[PDB]
Parts: sequence; structure tokens; C-alpha cells
Amino acid sequence: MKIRSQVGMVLNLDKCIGCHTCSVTCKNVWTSREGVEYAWFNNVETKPGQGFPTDWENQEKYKGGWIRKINGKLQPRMGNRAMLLGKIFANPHLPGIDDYYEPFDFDYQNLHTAPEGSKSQPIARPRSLITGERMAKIEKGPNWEDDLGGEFDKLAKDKNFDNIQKAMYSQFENTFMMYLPRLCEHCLNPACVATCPSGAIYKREEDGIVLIDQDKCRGWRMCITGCPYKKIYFNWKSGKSEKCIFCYPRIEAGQPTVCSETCVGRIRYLGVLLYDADAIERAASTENEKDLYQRQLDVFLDPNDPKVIEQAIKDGIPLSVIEAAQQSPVYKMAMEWKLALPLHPEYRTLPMVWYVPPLSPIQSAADAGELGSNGILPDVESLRIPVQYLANLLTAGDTKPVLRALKRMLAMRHYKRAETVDGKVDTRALEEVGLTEAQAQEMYRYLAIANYEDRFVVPSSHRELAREAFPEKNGCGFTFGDGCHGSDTKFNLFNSRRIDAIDVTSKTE
Amino acid sequence: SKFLDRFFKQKGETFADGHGQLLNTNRDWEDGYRQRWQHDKIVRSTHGVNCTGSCSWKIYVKNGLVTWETQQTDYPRTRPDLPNHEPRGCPSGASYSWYLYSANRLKYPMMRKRLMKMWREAKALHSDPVEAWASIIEDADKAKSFKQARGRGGFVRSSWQEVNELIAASNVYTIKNYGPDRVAGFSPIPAMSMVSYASGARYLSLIGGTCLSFYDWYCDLPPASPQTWGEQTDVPESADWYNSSYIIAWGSNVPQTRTPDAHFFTEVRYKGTKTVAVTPDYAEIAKLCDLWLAPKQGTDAAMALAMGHVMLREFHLDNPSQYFTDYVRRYTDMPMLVMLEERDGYYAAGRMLRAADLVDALGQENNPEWKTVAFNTNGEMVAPNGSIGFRWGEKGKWNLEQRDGKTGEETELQLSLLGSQDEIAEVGFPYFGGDGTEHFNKVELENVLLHKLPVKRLQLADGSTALVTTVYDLTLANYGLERGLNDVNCATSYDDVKAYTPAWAEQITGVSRSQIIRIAREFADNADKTHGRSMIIVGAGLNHWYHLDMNYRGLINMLIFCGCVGQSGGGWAHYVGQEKLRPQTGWQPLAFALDWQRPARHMNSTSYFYNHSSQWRYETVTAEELLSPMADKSRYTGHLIDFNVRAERMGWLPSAPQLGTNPLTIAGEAEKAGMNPVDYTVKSLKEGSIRFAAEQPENGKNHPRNLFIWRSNLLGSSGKGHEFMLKYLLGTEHGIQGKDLGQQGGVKPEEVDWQDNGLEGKLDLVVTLDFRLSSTCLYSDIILPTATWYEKDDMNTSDMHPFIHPLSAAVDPAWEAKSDWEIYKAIAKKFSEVCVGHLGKETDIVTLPIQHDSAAELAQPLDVKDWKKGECDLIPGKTAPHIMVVERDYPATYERFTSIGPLMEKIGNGGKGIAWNTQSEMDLLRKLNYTKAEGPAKGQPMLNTAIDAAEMILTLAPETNGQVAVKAWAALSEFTGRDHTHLALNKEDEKIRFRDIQAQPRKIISSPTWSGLEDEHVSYNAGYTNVHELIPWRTLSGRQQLYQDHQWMRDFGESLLVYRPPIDTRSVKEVIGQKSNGNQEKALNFLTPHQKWGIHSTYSDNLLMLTLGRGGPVVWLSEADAKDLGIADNDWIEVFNSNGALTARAVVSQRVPAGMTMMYHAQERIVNLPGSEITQQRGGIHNSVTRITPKPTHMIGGYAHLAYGFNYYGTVGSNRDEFVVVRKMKNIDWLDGEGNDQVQES
Amino acid sequence: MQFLNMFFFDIYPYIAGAVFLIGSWLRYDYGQYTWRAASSQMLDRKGMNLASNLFHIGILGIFVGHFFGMLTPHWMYEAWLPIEVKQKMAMFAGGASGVLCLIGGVLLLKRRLFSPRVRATTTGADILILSLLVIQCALGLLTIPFSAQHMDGSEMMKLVGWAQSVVTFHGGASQHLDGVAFIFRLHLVLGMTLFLLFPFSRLIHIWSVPVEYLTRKYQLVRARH
Ligand SMILES: Nc1nc2c(c(=O)[nH]1)N[C@@H](/C(S)=C(/S)[C@H](O)COP(=O)(O)OP(=O)(O)OC[C@H]1O[C@@H](n3cnc4c(=O)[nH]c(N)nc43)[C@H](O)[C@@H]1O)C=N2
Ligand code: SF4
Ligand code: SF4
Ligand code: F3S
Ligand SMILES: [Mo+6]
Repeated sequence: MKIRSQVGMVLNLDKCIGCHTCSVTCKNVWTSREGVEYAWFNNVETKPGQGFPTDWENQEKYKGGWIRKINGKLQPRMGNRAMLLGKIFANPHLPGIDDYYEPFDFDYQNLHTAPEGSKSQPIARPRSLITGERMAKIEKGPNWEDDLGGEFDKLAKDKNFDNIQKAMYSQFENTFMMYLPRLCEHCLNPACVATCPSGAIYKREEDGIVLIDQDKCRGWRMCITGCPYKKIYFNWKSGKSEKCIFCYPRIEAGQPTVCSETCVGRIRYLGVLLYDADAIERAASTENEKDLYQRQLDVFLDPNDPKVIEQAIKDGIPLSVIEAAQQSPVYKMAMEWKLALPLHPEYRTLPMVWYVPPLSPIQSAADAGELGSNGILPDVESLRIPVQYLANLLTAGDTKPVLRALKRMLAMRHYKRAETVDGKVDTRALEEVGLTEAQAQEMYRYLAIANYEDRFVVPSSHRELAREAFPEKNGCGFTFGDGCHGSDTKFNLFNSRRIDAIDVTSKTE
Repeated sequence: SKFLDRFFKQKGETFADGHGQLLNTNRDWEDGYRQRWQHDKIVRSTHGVNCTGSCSWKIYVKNGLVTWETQQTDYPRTRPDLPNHEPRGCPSGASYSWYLYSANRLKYPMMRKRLMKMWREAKALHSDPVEAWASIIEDADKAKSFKQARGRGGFVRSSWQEVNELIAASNVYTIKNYGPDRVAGFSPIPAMSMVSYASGARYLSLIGGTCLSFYDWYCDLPPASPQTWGEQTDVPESADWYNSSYIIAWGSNVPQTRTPDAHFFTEVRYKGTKTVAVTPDYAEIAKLCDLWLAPKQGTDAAMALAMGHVMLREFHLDNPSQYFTDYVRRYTDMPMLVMLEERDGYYAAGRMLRAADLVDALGQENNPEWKTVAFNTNGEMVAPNGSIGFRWGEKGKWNLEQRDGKTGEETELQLSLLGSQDEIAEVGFPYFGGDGTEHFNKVELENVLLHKLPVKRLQLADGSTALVTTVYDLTLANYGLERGLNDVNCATSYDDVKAYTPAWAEQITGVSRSQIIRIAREFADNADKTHGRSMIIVGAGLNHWYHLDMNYRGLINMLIFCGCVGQSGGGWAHYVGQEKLRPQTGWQPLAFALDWQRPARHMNSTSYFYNHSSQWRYETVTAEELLSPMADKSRYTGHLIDFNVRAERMGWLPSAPQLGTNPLTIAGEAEKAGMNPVDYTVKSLKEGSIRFAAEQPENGKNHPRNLFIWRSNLLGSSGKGHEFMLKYLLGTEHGIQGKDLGQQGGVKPEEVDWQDNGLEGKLDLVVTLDFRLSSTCLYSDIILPTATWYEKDDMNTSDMHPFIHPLSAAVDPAWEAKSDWEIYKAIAKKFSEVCVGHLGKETDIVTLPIQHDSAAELAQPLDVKDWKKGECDLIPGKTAPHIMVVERDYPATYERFTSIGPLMEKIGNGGKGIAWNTQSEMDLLRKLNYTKAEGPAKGQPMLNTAIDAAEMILTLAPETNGQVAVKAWAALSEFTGRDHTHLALNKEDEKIRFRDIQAQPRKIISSPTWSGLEDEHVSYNAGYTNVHELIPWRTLSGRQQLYQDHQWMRDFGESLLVYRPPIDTRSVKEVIGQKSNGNQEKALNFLTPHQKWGIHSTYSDNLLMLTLGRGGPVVWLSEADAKDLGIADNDWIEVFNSNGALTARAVVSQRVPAGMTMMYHAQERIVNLPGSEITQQRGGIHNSVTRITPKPTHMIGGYAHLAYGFNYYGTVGSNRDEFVVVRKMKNIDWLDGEGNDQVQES
Repeated sequence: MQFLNMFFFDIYPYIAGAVFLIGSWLRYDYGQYTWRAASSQMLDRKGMNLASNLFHIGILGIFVGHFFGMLTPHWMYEAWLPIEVKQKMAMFAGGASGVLCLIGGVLLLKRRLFSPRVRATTTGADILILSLLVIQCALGLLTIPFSAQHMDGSEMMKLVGWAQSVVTFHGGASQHLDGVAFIFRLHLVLGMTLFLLFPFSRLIHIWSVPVEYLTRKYQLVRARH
């Protein structure tokens, strides 16, 4: 029993409008450098589809995540320590630049410098950002399948269509599309960390953000295969890997991440979650993969339980963090309302970025239809997005928790309409799904009204604990190059001292 | 030493039974990302693009440069029961930062090399620049040498000194020798950047140049609105969607085109609201709804009619709804009496009965011919309050109080005459559901459906007699409702295939009849249960069809029948362009120099380009084929452009150029003729010694010569009939594929001169201001580097929310860029000196069409009279346009531009038919902007910076100054006789300042300029004031107009709505197969909904947007159509027709229904486009295949709600009816001499 | 000749060794961000699997051989592995490695110079270091036929005499080389040169061979620091 905290994220897919604003803001701030211009820490994919990189969900091809051996022990699908080491000269599974797309630019200056007397109007053609050579044609991009862009037989290769008879969905009337925005999961049992030979990847203790140390990374590029979500991108120029850093510079002072604060749809929720680090392996090694979801929920702790509060304190959790945890929207959607589900729990990484499945128009029927248990509003059975599809995505193929979330969402709707249109109290739908009036009203507060202060409840990472904030306040930022940053030993070959430190020791004790 | 650090100690406790290890090692490296996030400061700014977004952003400056942006989240929060707006934003918005130092930034003023060479050589022989310009423009080979260089490279770096002089010189020459109205400017949607638009508009107004329109030109103007409410466009705010319990997104892709507001839609669902999407394809909007209906594109009006049918049947006839009944009784023209005309064996609906028609004139001395009549429940006839006749000439009766216009007593209008008729008459109704192309299903009945209407005979004041009936009765018949008279053309069941039944529409639309019935029922039931909280969000999906009015009136009737308009949570939510510049009357005087001279030269752009880019010379549509079957065909002969010319001379629509003679010389000639200028012009117009320029657009003096383009990409976006603009306006190579009227030997117009070889290259000088080298720039003569939205001050408002916020300079404009405001200020300055000796204190004769909201709107009450045809005298301001006298002080242009004129104090300020005193505001402005020390404008407030201008707008507008807001409501109270000041009394002290909005966006003040309220308990909902304050809709009847009784409306078969199939542009059958490349060609409907990776063409060159999209111009096709054509996903394809051709790559998809193709709006002509195999030129753009085709009903003027107004009414640029030929390309030649060409096999 | 002899085998070896060590230390302390393997695999997977494995498996074979061959003293099992036995091994075991190595390296160089994406993103040092290694490998294999003329391990004894004198800092190391075949001199010079260029090339990845990983706990967590 060792309690740790992390700011989790829940995305309400039902509200996602597939706008990509989240992707653009992340790109502008973090990955506009040459080397990672093709990398999209945050990317949005339209489903059905194979995504970015192409078919990242196919673990038989890419070898991401873990596997539970027959002896019950966990091993990365990539192979054990030696197997992995024996693949280091050339990672046999490494996705190629082409699996993403070849980053391109256009020759705009040709519109400006086109010489006088040109036979045809000048134009700007594409050029490779990798070779600088002229590109005959752009044949791929990071969001190439946006809004069902491509033949159905192509998009349906989607790994999430397994065990589903998909023929019916190629018919115009049964068409359906949804959006899947994604970033790094910042897992409790990250495969990347387990697959990095040099140990450059780590999970921060105070907030669970997983980073790739840019000093220590050696560019062994195995972590990339290791991540089953393929959210680690190789910086082809620096030779090191980079990934979503959960905007730690902001989180550290209590701010939302950029993709969270900039989400036009107001679908992202940030809240603390307390977990028992000592239960991680036990939970991720459970025999049946349809249990990882529930096993993870069991790894999460109740913030209002004095037993947990006292243990958190004893274990070093700041008081403000415990408080933030007690009013965490992420906990309300994952633990109480059971609306949020993990992304591909079967990878056994214990993902910390969850999703609320989306609703969708009713399916095509013989006639205008009839009033179901929810009147004019939809019943869960009438939704056109095949629930089995959603289950392959969020619950390892188990449709029970998906239906439960969808049903409850519709229940809330049914109750609110009774209240606002009929001006009556009708809890028929709520009781059917096991929700109380109070729970429904609260669900409505967070999901519908979604005040800024309710979507983001981020505590400080308290950069002052166990460190020396005073000399840091006074000297950080003066980057003259003192050469003493990054090590604990004071001795340095250039005979220098830290600019943001006190080297004249007090002699008064 | 990191090396020494490698030397057990850093190992803490393990966890999870040895599965994990806690390390106590250095983390200093984390500073690496921290220092990237850190910045110098954040500045508040927004985007000056036409998106209706109006989102406030945080501009981050780091290392003294703009590096990125994130949304501001500090908007004043909405009520506790409503979700807030933060963070708003969209993808394009998030990528603007890219422009600032991108490879496509315009840094210096540029000039076509060929033009510069002749300029510098001409200046060496002519010390005076005006005469230097003359030496080049009056030479045929010189003029031609640079006009044919347009779009063909050769831009060289110039300087502000050089271009400012050439521009000024050219303007002077053009004004002096041809007329001020031969100089024009095009800039759209001022709400997105009020002062930036004002810059050019102000300079142009002062010098008399024409200011072209945009709302109608872009087809955002829904003519149906002016028709029904007498309002350009007023809609509820997005927040109000959250007060609705039933919403239908009809032809509106909310999540993609209203991104920053979508959440109100996804969230209101959790409140119990049901949502329904109506789109032919599986659009993004569908993903968010509970039901998806997919009618065949263009057939939507059919569905609406059917739904209206069910509603009337079920909630008006069978089980009448109290709420709906009272609602249509008091707020529509339904109880209004219509006179019946005698046909052959049957009657036809004529104009509406007027007080004047009755003997004692119902006691109406004032404007009796402009007041509608109805029957009260006691059988008595009466002229009810609110008719447009009570608006002018009298006071206190222009309201919706159900009272008798004579006695002033409380009456009750009766709806149907059924039950008190003197006999049953048979009235014929036009039916077009049987016509149409092969691409849309049709249903045969009769061109004229006869219905049995209950009537009453009246004894008219002129002795004769006539039959009458109510709009109501007429409406139920048009809808096919059986009322007991046993009408063979009325429905017997919803399955009966008759005039607008669910079964009928099922055939036209393809939407299951039961679906139509179910949703019609739910919608109406909801509206009944909530008192109008049903709403329809509609957009370009319907409004860009030639028959947009029918599509719209269909939706409008549904809402009116269910009493949804004017109620929070209900109504007509039209969202297209960002046309709601809230501080209207504070901005108008600034943008059109109305503080100095009145009036300015406004022009409706569709007619302007139709005429000058000569798109009429290729017209395939005839007015005759749009005529009602019950109209006298011989009374409407002529080319569609002939109706425009007549409309102009009758004072209905504006003109540009106005006259065939320099309007600055007319005064000197009246002086010699011994008569004043006005009278002398009317005498010449009657004599024909002076003619309207429209009559001879190619004689060499009636075509614009100088054009300014800014905040617009006219020649790569909005420009319908692109190839025609390149040929007739620019004089460069073009890709037009068809022959003109002359070549086909068709009938020439009867109002416009004809000449086989059309005049080309009419534009002498095209000047474009922009921050990126757009398609328009590429085809200009002079490019002026302007400041990005992150480098200047300005303001922005939108229809979506009530906040007014600013654009601010994060840093000074980079390189040699300047804000639009400073560019025009400098030009006006050089103009003021260059003009000395050529222009002084001139006298200008300006024509001004009859204005809506002015007393003159009451022009021709009963019919149409063409003075040129001798049907009446030429009376300016009534049967022709006003002929105004305007004095211009050309040398003082700059001083006037940089100061607020004396007219605000002398005459006052106002708008929308009301005026108030604005002296106190001017005194405040003298203290805030300081005053001119000397010169012509001595003592007047200053306008040096964009900020002074912004402050001018804020201080003068009632929306941003409570003081003015009260004087404004006071003014309107004189008309209605009801107090409206209470709407703003509790905010009278309120005064919005520019610097305050930089600190935090501010909510505006309820103003008479609009019909919604800015309140803390009720959201902003259009028409709320009419319904709750009893203020009339500026329509003939004062109520919402279901019946249009204008001669033209009646004869073009649109007195009542009716189904109209998409028109045939006949642009395919003449070129299909004429240039085979070996691949199969097929005809498909060409739709251009607005894109996801940009806003129009802006952002289309933005690498971020291009990388998230498909890397350049693309076109969507159904899988079936692509497979038939042998087209694979991403193959190079060519789309073309009579108007031109374009090249692009295909996106094959299942969500695209067979029969249609979509090239998401504006991807323009500068990125990734190969040569055409059809024109042998650079591939064209989406508007290379479209062509303007005006509609007569949109030219109607001098008739109450149907009277002109800048962006209020006028012809529109529809384009969804268009068809194209599609095919896989073969040879992919880039025409760049790179030798990097390809060939697509099979 | 005698001058160039003492320089290259008495002096130079110590210059290259000082630059190798202090250069590695200095670049480790002040160039952590530059301390990477610089993989280019993603940009062009074609042929990398075969070529890289061929090169690395071979080059490592040689290294084990060179290491134990010249740095292991004689009195250490001189009865069970006398000088000529070591030579037999180095010629067949090492020669086979060297063949695998040369093929891999040649394929890698062909790719680095002619694969558009790799060539466009390469640095000069990457071409220079890889070219010198291919050459050093060919040279190495070319010494096989020369060592075959002295199957008694007389040649190998001289080279091992030199190497061992150099690393124990015993002056006169070049004497041990008296009369050895020229091809061996070139191999030694170009080889030590690789050590000199080591700290300023991608070779620094060698220092980071991840042995620790074999015994490391899977999950890592860093405390507040
Ligand atoms: N991202 C982005 N946002 C913008 C703009 C932009 O360029 N980009 N521009 C502004 C401006 S200026 C306008 S005029 C509007 O956005 C137009 O959007 P709207 O959704 O009304 O039109 P659109 O023409 O796209 O049509 C919407 C959808 O309706 C479907 N549709 C098309 N034709 C029909 C039809 O005949 N009937 C029906 N029922 N539906 C039809 C279609 O799915 C389309 O996407 C607005 N904001
Ligand atoms: S910003 Fe929000 S709504 Fe838009 S795509 Fe990203 S997650 Fe979805
Ligand atoms: S472009 Fe318009 S909608 Fe997009 S962020 Fe800017 S203002 Fe908002
Ligand atoms: S495997 Fe480790 S060495 Fe770097 S490239 Fe991945 S974090
Ligand atoms: Mo528009």
C-alpha cells in the first residue's frame, strides 16, 4: 500500500465535434521543430479507420503493450529483456516514416519570385521536409481518413471491427462516424518505460506524468514499439524520442493542459486520482483481459475515505492534492457514474486517459419508429454506432459497461426533459439504470453546464517540496551556460558554479 | 559532473512486489520544456476573418516574436442555468500564428514589373503623375502590356512612396475624366474588423467612389427574411439554443461551420432537447443528432411544405391550439384581405386590399393606400394598427396592439372567412413540382391547381365590386388542406398525392412520409407545450440554391405556424457570414464618411459583377421560364439583365457607374442651361441626353477602371464566374469553354446595347491589400503589405454572442507592413496633394435608390410603372432614384478622413428609420481623440489612429453607449406610441471603451437597431421585441408577411411559397465529350459547402491546415460515382463545364450520396494545382465552373419591406444548382518547366 | 622512416588515447543531448535489418577477439592457448566476423550515401566514421594472408607486444614492431585514429551499451528532486 496521485483526463466523445483544435495548439507549442514536425502528440482520428500511424491498434503487427505469460507473469509483447536487447541493432517492428506520412511544405516563394513572362500562372508545389526534393504528389497525411475519407473496404480494416459483421455498414443508410482524439495515456504500468534499455523513461512520483529524459535517452528506439498506443515519436533529427509531456510546465502550477484548455467542444476533464502503486502489477496481470477495466477501478482510491486520506498524508501527498482529489470530475465519471472507460485496457498498461462513449442518431428502421422507454428520445438499442465496436475500443470486447454508460447518458436526458418540458419529476429512466435524482443533477452540472472550474480541477505539483524554491526563484532563467545544471556532484571540469544556487555557506549554522 | 553521478545511492524503495523501483535521481533536464512554454507576455486579439466566430485569443510573444495562441476564457459568464462560452475557437484560428513570418508573408509593396517600367519612364516625361498615368493608360499597347501580364509573374519590390503616388495619380485621372463612380472598392463583412473595413470605405466615400456589397453577393442574404420580416437578418444567439427543447439543424453543419458555438448544441441535448439533422450526405452535424434525414439535395422546400401541412391539419384545424391560433392572429398577415383578379373561368390572387380601396377609406386620411385591411370577429371591416402606412406621415399607431386604425378601439381580427362567405370561388395556384431536370424526382399534377376558397363581395370606393379572401384561407388552400368544400386538389389523407402532402414530398425528397409526419408532429407538439421553444438552425445548405427563398419560407412557415419566432428558445436561426456588426449606427458614419457628406455610393455587387464581368452575355436562364403560368408573358419580355436596368431606373436598385456622363460635369451644364442640377438631370433623363450607364456598359465610359480589394480574395474565393472576371475585368487568358449569346445567335437584351466582340480588360488598375500572397494578389497590379490580425487595433462582434472585443498589436507590423487604416490614410494623403490642380471643390450629382426604412419606401403602392415607357412621370425618390447633390472638397480629402465631420452635430445620427441628437457624444469625442489645431477641419475630433476611430464607433453607437441607447429607444417610441426606453434605462450610464474591452470583453446594450434583448434573465432571441414590445416588423402589413403581393412577386409565382425544383444552368451538354482524354466523363451536381481546414480561402495556404487536410485542393465523390469513372482515392481529376475548369485530387467516400460531388468552399488557386487538360492553362478553382444568374424577385424595390438597402436586398450569388462534368485526368503537366510531370494510366 | 615510426607507435597512440578519454568525459558532461545512437531506421527501413545486424554482430565479434587477443597476457594459460592457437582463431573466427562486418558496413554506406532520405539528413561525421570503419575492416581482412605466412604466431606476438607496452605505459613500444608487415602498421594507425575521432562522432553510443537493462526492474519512478 503506497498511495500516489496523478491528474487524469476524461474525454466526453459524445461532445467531441472532431475539430482538431487540440492538435493544432499542441503542435504550435511543442512540436514545430524540424525532426518532430510529423509528430502529433495530440491527434484526432475519424473512425472507422486505421489511424496515425496506420493501424496502430494492430498489436500482432506492431508488438505494443504487455502479454500475460502462462506462468502468470507480465512481459512486454516486444519480448523479455534479452529478446528486446537482441533486436537493438535494427528494431524489426519499428514503424517507418511512411507509416505516419512524409512531412511536406510548399514552395510559396514561387508565387512571389515567378519571373516576368511566365507561360502559365505560377503555383506552389509540395516539397519533402525530409529530403527537400520536389514531391510529385502528396499521398498521405496524419488525418488522411478524416470524415470517412476513403473507400469503406479500406477504412473498415479498422482493428475495432473484429468479430463484427461489417458488411451492413457499407450501406449509405447505415453510415456512421465518430471521433477519437488521443494523446499519451500516462499509464500506471507504461510499456514504454519497461521497454527502454537505458532507463531514460520514467513516471514522475508527485503527478504520474511519464517523461522521456532528453539528457539520458540514447536513441535505442525500442520504446516506440513498446508503446501500444504509438504515442512516442522519434525525433529523426536529434536521434532521441519525444512524447506528450502532459504539459507539465503548466500542470505544475495548477493549470489545465493546452489541449484541455483549448478544447472547443468542452469535452475534456482534468482531475486527480489516487492509486495504490503496490497494486499495479497485480491488477495488470489479471488472467481475463475483460477484467483489467474493473481491476483498474479497484486500484483507484476513495478521496473522502479518512483511511485513504491519512495514508495519503503519511505517504507524502500534499494537502491541496488530496482536496483536489475529493472534488475530482475524473473520479466522478470513472468511479461514481461509471460513464468513463479506459482506452484499450487489454494492453495491460492501466491507461490514465479515459473516454465517455458517444451517442449517435438512431438506426435505420422500417418506419418513423415508436416511443421507447425514453419517449421521443432514443433508447440505447436504437443507436446506430454498433456497441460492439465501442466495446472493442474501450472495454476489451465487453459491451456491458459501454451500454451502461450510454444508457445512463440517455437516462439523464430523459429525466431532464421531463423536468424542463413537462415540468414534472420522472425518474423512471434513472431507476432503470440505477441513478438517483441527485446523481443525475450532478451529471448534468458537469457534462452540460460544464463551468470552467468544474472541468479542470488541477492541484499544484508543489515544486517547492523537497527542493529549494528560493534560490530557484531568484536565479532560474539566466541561461548563460554555467555547466553545473543536471548533476548532484558539485565538481565540474570547467571550474564553475550554479547561477541559481548559493555557494557561500552560512557559518552561523 | 553528470559523469561522476553515475557512481547505488540513488535507489529508493521498490513497489508492487519488485515490479517497480523508485529512484531519487536528478530531474533538472525537465527545465528543457519549461523554457519553451515560458513567454514574454500575452496580448488579447481576435481574428478578422468571416467566420462568425469572433473569438478572443491570448497572443503569446516570446523572444520578441509571436509564437502561438490559446483561447481567452474570461468572457463575462452567462446565467447560472446556461453554459458559458469559453473557450470558443477553432483549428484555423489556432493556426493563424503561422502567417506572421511564413514563406508566404507579403513584406513589401509590390508592382508588376511591366507596369513599373512604364511608370518610371512615363514619370521622366511627365513631371505631373496624373499626366504620367494618362500617357500609359491612353496608349492601347501600353495598357495591354501590363494587363496581360496579370497572373503571369513579374512582381518586383517597390516602395510606399512609389505605389501611393501611382494609386493617387490613377484615382485622380479616373475621377476627372470618367467620374468618381469609376473608382471602386470591395471589402466584406465589417463586423470582423470594423475599422479595417472603414479605412477604404471612408476614403472611397469621400472621393465619391463606389462601395460594393457583400451579404447578397456571397448569398448569405436570405431574401426571404426581408420578404417576411422586412429585416436583413436578425437571429437568436447560440446561447439561446440552450433554451430550446426541440432543434432541427437543416442544411447547417454546426460542428464544422459554427465550431466555437457547437457545444451549446451538444450540451442542450443533456437537458432533454431532441435534435434532428437534415442533410443529403452523412455530414458532421449528423454525428451529434438523434435522427438523420437525408432528403435529395435541393428538394428541401418539399419536406418543409409537407411538414407545414401536417401542422396546419393537426394543430390549426382538427384540434386547434390556443397558443398557435392567438399567435398567427396577432403576428401574421393571415387575417389580411386579398383582392381576387378575374381570369378565365377561375380567379387568381391579386394584390392585398388597402384602406384606400374602400369608400370612406376606413377613415384613413394618411397613406390609405399603404394600409392593409382585415375583418374583426364581429364581421366588421377594419384597418388594424401597425401596417406600414402608419409608420410615416403620422405617429402613435405603428404598433401591434390589436386595435382599429380608425377609432383606436380593441378589435379582434378573424382568420378564416369559411363560415361567413357570400359564395365559393375557385382560385388558381401555380405548381412547379412537375418541372425540373432528370436529376431530381418530380410529380405531375397541373401547372395550375384550382382550389375552392370562401369569399365575400365588396363595394369598392371607385364604384366597381370585387371578391376578397384572407391570406389564411389562401394559405390552407396552397397547402392542400380539405376544408369541407370537397376540393379535388386537396388531400384526403397524408397518403393522398396532392398539393404538399407527406406522400407527395416522399416522392420529391425521398424522405419516408412517416418520418416527415412524426417529426412535424413532435416539433409542433413541443412548440405547443412550451409556447414556441422549437428552433431550426439553417444555413448555406439551403440558402445557396437559386430558389433559396422557397427553401427558407418553407422553414419559416413551420416556425410561424407553431408560434416560435420571437420566443427565447424558438425561431429562425440563420447562420452564414458574420454580418452582425452590433454597433451599427456608430460605425456607418465612419465607414461611409456620413459625418462629412450624405449620401455615399453603395452598390449591390451581384448586379455589378454580372454586368461588368459580362456574365450576362452567356446567360442561359430566361425570365420567361420562371414566370407564373398565370402571368401575362408578354408583359415580361427581355434578358434577365433588362429587368435589372429597369429596376435601376425605377429607383429600386443602385447603379455603378451611375450615369453615362461624368457626374462631376452635370452641375456646370445645368448652370449654363439656366436651371438647377436636379431638374436639369431629370430633363436630360427624360430627353435621353444623359443616360443611365447600365444601358451601355461597353461604350468605353461606363465600366469601372480602378478597383481596391482588401479583406477579400475576390479572385480566388467569392468570385463567381472566375474565368469571366479574368477575361472581361482583367484582360488575361481565361478558361471559359462556352460561346456567348452572339456566337449562338440568341436574342439580344432589349435594354442593353449589344456588340459581338465584348470589351475586355476594363480594369485599369487593381490594388490589393493583404498579409499573404493570395490568388487575388497574384492577379493584381499592385500588392500592398498589410498587417496581420496580431499587429493592429480594431474591433469585432458577431451574431453568435453579445460581446464586443478587440484586435490588438502584439508587436508592430513586421517588415514594411501597415494596418489597413494606415494604408488608406497615406493614400488619402498623397491623393490630397496629387489632386491639386485637377480637382477642387467639385459638385457631384449622385443617384440614390429608394431606401427601405425611409419615408420614401412608400413608393408604388398598387403596381409597377416604368417612366421610360411613359407609364408615369419620372419622379425621383418615388418612380425613379433620388437625385442628390453632394459637394466634394478633393484637396481636403485627407483632413476629412482624419477627423469626425460636422454633420453629426448639424444633422444628427440614426438608422433603421429613427434619428436622435448626438451632440453630447461629439463633445466627449473631442476630449478623447483631441481636436484639429487648424486646417479645414479645425475644432473637430480627430481620427489619426485606429483607436480614435474605434472610440468613435463605441461612443456613437447605442449598443455601446447607454446614453445614446436611451435617446434611440426614445426616438422609436414616437412611432409606436409605446415606451421602449425601459429597455435601456438601467444601463444608461454604461459606456464601452476600447481599452476596457482589451482588459475584458464587454456585453452590449439592448438597442432598437435589433429585435432581441441583451438581458440577464432572457437570452437574445430575434423578433422578441416585435412579439413582446408590440413593435411592428417593417413590412407592408406590419406583421410577418406570408403573402407577397408585389406585382413581380405575384407574376413570378411567389405570392405564397411553392415547391420549385433546382434550375437547369445548361452548362454541361454543350462541352461534355468535346475534348475527350480517353476517360469516361459523367455529369454530377456540384456542391460547395464551406470547408473544415480554413475559412473561405483564408488559411488555405496555411501549412498546418494543409497538413490536417489533404495537402491541397480536393473534391469529394461517392464511392459509386468514383468507381464508375475509374477514379481511385486521391487520383487527379478534372471538373468542368461551360464556365470553365478546375483540377484537384479526389476524396472517395461513402458518406457522399451518388449524384453529387462536393468541393468544400474556397481552396483557391495558389497551392498544389497542375495544368488543365481542358484549357491548357493552370487548373482553375471551384468558381471556374459557376456563373452568376440573377433572379427577378430579388430586384424589387420601392415597395415597403421590398425597398433597397446596402446588403439588405438585391440579387444573390446562388450556386448549388450548378452541374459539372467529372473525369479522371490523364496527363499531369505542371507547366513550370521543371520536367517533373506525370501520367495517370487508364 | 624511424622518426615516423616512433611518432605513430610511441607518441600518437597516447595523443589519441588522451583525446579519446577526455573527449568522452567532456562530451558526456556537457553534451548529453548529443549523446545518441542517431538511428536513421525510421526514415528508410529497407535493408537496415540485414545490414545493421551483419555489421554489428561482426564488429562485436572482432572486438571480443581483439580484446582478449592482444590485452590478455601470455603466462595466462600459455599452455592451453599458446600464441599460434590464438592466431588460428583470429584468422578463422575473426576473419568470418570481419566478413560479416564488411558486408554490413558496405551495405550501410551504400544506403547512407544513396538512400535519398538518409543522405539528406546525414552529417559529415557519419559518412567519415562509417567510411573509415569499412576501410579499417577491409584492411583488417587483408592482413589475414600476411599472417598466414607466419603460422607460428611470430607476427601476432610482435603486435601483441606493442599493444601491451602501450597500455602499460612502457616506453619503446614501437620496437616490438621491428620488421612486421606494413599492412599491419596501416591497420594500427587507422585504428587508433578511430579512437581519436571517437568522442566527436556517433561512436559515443558504444559507451552506452545497455547491460544494466538485463537486471533492471521494469517500472521506474523518479521522486521529487
Ligand atoms: N469552418 C468554416 N466555418 C465557416 C466558414 C468556412 O469557410 N469554414 N464560412 C462561414 C460562412 S461565410 C458561411 S456563408 C457558412 O459557414 C456556411 O455554412 P453552412 O453550414 O450554412 O453551409 P454549407 O454550405 O457548408 O452547408 C452545410 C451542410 O449542409 C448540407 N447540405 C448541402 N446541400 C444541402 C441541401 O441542399 N439540403 C440540405 N438539407 N442540406 C444540404 C451538407 O452536409 C453541408 O455540409 C460559416 N463558418
Ligand atoms: S478540441 Fe475538443 S472537440 Fe475539438 S477535436 Fe479536440 S477533443 Fe474534439
Ligand atoms: S477563425 Fe473564427 S471561429 Fe476560428 S478561432 Fe478565429 S474567430 Fe474563432
Ligand atoms: S528506447 Fe529509450 S533510449 Fe530513447 S529512443 Fe526510446 S527512450
Ligand atoms: Mo458567407
